[PDB]
Amino acid sequence: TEQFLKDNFSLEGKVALITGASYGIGFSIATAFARAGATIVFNDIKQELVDKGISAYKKLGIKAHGYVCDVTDEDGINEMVDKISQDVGVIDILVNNAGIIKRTPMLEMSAADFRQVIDIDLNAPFIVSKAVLPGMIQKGHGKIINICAMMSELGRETVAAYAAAKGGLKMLTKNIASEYGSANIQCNGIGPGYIATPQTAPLRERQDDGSRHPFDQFIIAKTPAARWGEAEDLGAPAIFLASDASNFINGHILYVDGGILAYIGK
Amino acid sequence: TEQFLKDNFSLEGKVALITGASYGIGFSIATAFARAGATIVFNDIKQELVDKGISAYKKLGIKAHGYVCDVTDEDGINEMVDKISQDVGVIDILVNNAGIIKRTPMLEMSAADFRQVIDIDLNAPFIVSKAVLPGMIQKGHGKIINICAMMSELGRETVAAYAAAKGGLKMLTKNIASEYGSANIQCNGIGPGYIATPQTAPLRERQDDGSRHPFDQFIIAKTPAARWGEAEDLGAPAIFLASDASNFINGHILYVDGGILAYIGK
Amino acid sequence: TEQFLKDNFSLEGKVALITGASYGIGFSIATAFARAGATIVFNDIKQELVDKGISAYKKLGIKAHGYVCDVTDEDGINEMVDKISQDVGVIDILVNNAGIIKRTPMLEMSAADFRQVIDIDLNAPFIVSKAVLPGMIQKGHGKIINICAMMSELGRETVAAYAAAKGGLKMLTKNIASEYGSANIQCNGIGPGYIATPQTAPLRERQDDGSRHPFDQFIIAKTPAARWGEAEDLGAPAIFLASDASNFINGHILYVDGGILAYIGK
Amino acid sequence: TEQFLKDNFSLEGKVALITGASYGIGFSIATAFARAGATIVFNDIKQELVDKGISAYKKLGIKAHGYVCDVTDEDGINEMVDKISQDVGVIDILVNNAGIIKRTPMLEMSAADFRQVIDIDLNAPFIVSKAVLPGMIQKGHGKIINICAMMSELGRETVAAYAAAKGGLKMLTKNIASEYGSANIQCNGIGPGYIATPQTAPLRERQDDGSRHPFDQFIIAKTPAARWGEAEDLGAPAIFLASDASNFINGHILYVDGGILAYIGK
Repeated sequence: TEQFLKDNFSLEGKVALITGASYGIGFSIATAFARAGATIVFNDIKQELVDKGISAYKKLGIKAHGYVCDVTDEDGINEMVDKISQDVGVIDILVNNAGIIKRTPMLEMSAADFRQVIDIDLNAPFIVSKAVLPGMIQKGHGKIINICAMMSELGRETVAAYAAAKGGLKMLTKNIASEYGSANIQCNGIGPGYIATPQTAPLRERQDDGSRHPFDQFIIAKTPAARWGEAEDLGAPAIFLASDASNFINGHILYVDGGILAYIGK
Repeated sequence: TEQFLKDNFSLEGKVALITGASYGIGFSIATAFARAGATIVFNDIKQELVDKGISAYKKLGIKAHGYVCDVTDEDGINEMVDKISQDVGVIDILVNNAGIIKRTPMLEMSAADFRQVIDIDLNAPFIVSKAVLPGMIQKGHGKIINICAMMSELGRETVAAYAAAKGGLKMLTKNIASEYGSANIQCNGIGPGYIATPQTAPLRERQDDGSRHPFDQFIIAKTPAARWGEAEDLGAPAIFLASDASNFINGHILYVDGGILAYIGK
Repeated sequence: TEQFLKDNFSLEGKVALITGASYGIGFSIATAFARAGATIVFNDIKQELVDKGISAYKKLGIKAHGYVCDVTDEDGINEMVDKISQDVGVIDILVNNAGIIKRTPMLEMSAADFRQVIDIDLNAPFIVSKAVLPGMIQKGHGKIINICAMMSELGRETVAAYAAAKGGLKMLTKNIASEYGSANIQCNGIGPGYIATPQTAPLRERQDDGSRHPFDQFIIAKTPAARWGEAEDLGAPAIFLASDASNFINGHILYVDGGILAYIGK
Repeated sequence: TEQFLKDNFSLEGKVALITGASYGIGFSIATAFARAGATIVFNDIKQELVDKGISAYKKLGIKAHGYVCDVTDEDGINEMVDKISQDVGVIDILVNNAGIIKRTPMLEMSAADFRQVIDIDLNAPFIVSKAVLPGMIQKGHGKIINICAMMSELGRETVAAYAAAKGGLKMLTKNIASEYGSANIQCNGIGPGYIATPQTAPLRERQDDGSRHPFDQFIIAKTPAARWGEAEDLGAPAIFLASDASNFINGHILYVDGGILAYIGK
């Protein structure tokens, strides 16, 4: 049964690009990919982080390829993509792990600032997808996986309209699946729930009487799983989405939330 | 055909409580109600606003009943409710127009602050509903209308978990409809789109070359209606929800958005 | 307050085409329209029905214009449309009330039969919409209302794929709203619940012991409204959708179901 | 990387009950489970089928345990369950593969017939779930997987109300996930698309000119994947749902549809 499990879930002989994965969530997702036989490629805006990245991967026994590129840089990404496509080879899997916009109150930011985020920052994951599609098509099999922002992510300002950008993960997932599914590309999403991170570690701090932090207690009650998400919880689900096992799954958002959205359906 | 239009859409001889409606959106919704024959009752946390309220209604030729109550005040609301029920009579229609929480970054606020918002602030619309149900049931017909925050509302911090409170409009709408529909109560919601307010008037400011503000231009492109919402757009829809015309409609969210959510469905 | 109620909800000086409305549901919807000041136009495949139609309308004190056309007839509908546009004038409101396909088991029907239903029968409401859009646009205001099949409709065979036709109400609603909302056309739907009809009157028959029919009892328990829908329940909601009151509502499915879909959300 | 792939996706030392899986879909799902190290248990209403079952499994090199039970038989299932729990041991995984009701037109069937389907036939998957929960809880880990009827399944009569039964997969999935997620049970669903079966093989028959059957051609156009589903496509997805890899996934419907639902979202 080793061969069966390998046939369906293995990522052997496949190049996987996971944007931003020099730490945190993208990182532990790439970690899981590597451990399933994938070749890891990732990026970040500045060199120091990339290095910290590779070091961190190495300590786990992973040879990662790390580049310096802004995901929002149009020409930059394309260069990074075909540069990967020689140094490392054809990208089989793209994990869009994009977000965390410069948090400037929508009334403080100038027209210049809007023009930027609307035209560039929000189109990032589309740019990166567009950059890697021609290859995947050539080779006859692609996996593009879009990771929605986790429900843990604090400080996000709700902007309903931004869901209508051509970038923007729920939209993008569905259009790429529709337009490019027939060239054997599967585009899907991960919807992470309340994933514990050091950022939200205060919201778990035990009280002076040793009772649970109020918010921590809310999350536990309202999550049927009765516990926070851990980054590791997204690992396997993401392989599944990157492996032959999900080849007839397209345009679907997989929610890794301990069933909280389902509790919101009673 | 005057009698027909009156039979289905009139709000004559019906008491309507619209929380917070001393200005802005709740105000223009109450304005429309009055003009359809309703009796207006509203509240606010402090007296000066209530007065400004009544003045504003009067100038339009509307006698409004204005009380001073915090929507979040448990005992306060109940008092306000039966006090209305003698001075003005049985509340037929409740318009929950609740939101705009003290915008303190979720990492700055203490456990005390969370304990408050989780247990009190988020349960407000449930408290106010609970306070007015026994009457509506007695009389044999209720309308509770929950107004989701408009897509125009800036500074809202996304907190997926808060949708699971028993207050919280999408949840509350569905439970009240389910539990109390058989006592002839119809609970539904309005989902306002990008409604122009003086707050977001900067986002409409014409540029130095006389071209459209970038964000303003986004909203127009992505809204099939090709224009922002105006408060007046919610008036009639809300009567409809408060009138005999919607008596076999329950647990439904009516979106007044110029079809932007539908564009997000391509 | 007569003028207010008229301004928002009246259908005066507006031509309304309601396909099939020579009896039943479309009929009582047209009945309500007329009573709100609309001019009624309707059709059917054969003359005898049309006549029965007009007679039925007349007895209620309504002058209806009745034509003979197959909704599926491409060239036929266009003729019927501009023929209406002279004899009666510009169609302001289109109510697509389309469905009830020849119930032949999907394995009994030949390729000829499929070719027909896929290419013609399912595109009907799109054909009729397409036929009336140029006028509505000219005049600067349209209402196209698509009436989903009621949950009462027995014998419907589930064919998930048919939702992907360009006809087909949920799809059509969203595309027309998106493409033509900016020419001030509002396209929306009614989703009728369990509407009592003489067809399903057996499912309400009291038992020999005077207890409720099992199915009748199911519907009452699972509908929060605790009763079946009546055709009349769709009347006002449909005006609302046809009146100035819903002008900033587009691409939305209004469910008139006594809150059963909401009970299915607990 | 064999140990990693085994840790997350293996079904070793786990008992899997897949109702009805003596042929067809449940069968190929069990086939895949076995090949991932699971122990297969299945049932059917009559002995001959069970035998045909075991034979079919054996030829593939699988020792299956086959019982005779009606899924709808209340007392019968419980017996079958604890009987399995000694002869085979604790059921770790339940795959509800329930449906295909006696297709009698809803107007032909008596109150007796309704009383049956409403109270018994529709509660089946709930009965079987209820029967296997106490064990899974004891052992500290359960997987209950509900397989929605495939979009391929012809002759299904649409009965919106039946979604409100406590059996009934979309409802059941969400309630079990909510109530029992905190005892470490993960309940989820598979939503199969247009899965090719010998039943619908006529709908794929090439025409006398060698062109594609009209319906076959529709499915290919409207499915972004551009091809029908095969039973094998549900195999891995179902393991994923049965394995440690999906432990923080609860109350979720996984659609294995080649992205057709997503095309219905444009």
